[PDB]
Amino acid sequence: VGSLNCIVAVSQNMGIGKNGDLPWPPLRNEGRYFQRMTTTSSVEGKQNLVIMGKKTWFSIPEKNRPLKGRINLVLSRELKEPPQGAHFLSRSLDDALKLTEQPELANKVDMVWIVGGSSVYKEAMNHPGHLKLFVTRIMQDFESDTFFPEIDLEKYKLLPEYPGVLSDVQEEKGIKYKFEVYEKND
Ligand SMILES: NC(=O)C1=CN([C@@H]2O[C@H](COP(=O)(O)OP(=O)(O)OC[C@H]3O[C@@H](n4cnc5c(N)ncnc54)[C@H](OP(=O)(O)O)[C@@H]3O)[C@@H](O)[C@H]2O)C=CC1
Ligand SMILES: COc1ccc(OC)c(CN(C)c2cnc3nc(N)nc(N)c3c2)c1
Repeated sequence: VGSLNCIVAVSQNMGIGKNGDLPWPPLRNEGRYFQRMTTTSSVEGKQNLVIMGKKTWFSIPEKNRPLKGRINLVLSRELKEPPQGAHFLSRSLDDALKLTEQPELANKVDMVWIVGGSSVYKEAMNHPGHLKLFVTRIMQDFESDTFFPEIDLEKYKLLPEYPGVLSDVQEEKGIKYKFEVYEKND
């Protein structure tokens, strides 16, 4: 089991969602990026595991469920078994990393990506150890009902560049966004 990473797209108001949907109109290349990063494994015969809260799971269009080519795990304390389409269910983030360490998954998983929600990100981010945050800054304000937790710059360092991550401002549907990579080790 390799790397623990968080991936999120956030608006200037730090918004991540609205009535279980993204706060901005769909961005085709931001989405290809999201798919590219979470799907690519840096080891042969290995696949990445994607961890998400129950609401995040339900917010993905059903035809896109489960996320293909990745092991999908849902986080819930109320669910008795994994939702239709999902592979695993854990009652906590710690319980989910533990399972990574079971001979079950131990030989099959490379990277572990946290893809949502606020609740899940906030605990990953407080988790001790090595962690990277792949943040897409959507350079405008969007009405939102769910937000990304504040990033502690005394703990997270913005990287100057990262292989396979564009460093300049992109634009889609008249919306400007840029990709950022933050790293921590505590
Ligand atoms: N812009 C982006 O990058 C992303 C945007 N989104 C959007 O954000 C919203 C989804 O948001 P969010 O509300 O934060 O909800 P979650 O996706 O994180 O779901 C909340 C539920 O998930 C389970 N859960 C969540 N965290 C934990 C934990 N740490 N341990 C155990 N169970 C946990 C619980 O289920 P229980 O009650 O069942 O125990 C909890 O009620 C939608 O708006 C979605 O579209 C989502 C992901 C990324
Ligand atoms: C799998 O295709 C989709 C299609 C529509 C979706 O929102 C409805 C989703 C939801 N959803 C999981 C999603 C979409 N874009 C994202 N971008 C970044 N940078 N980080 C994320 N964590 C993220 C997550 C996934």
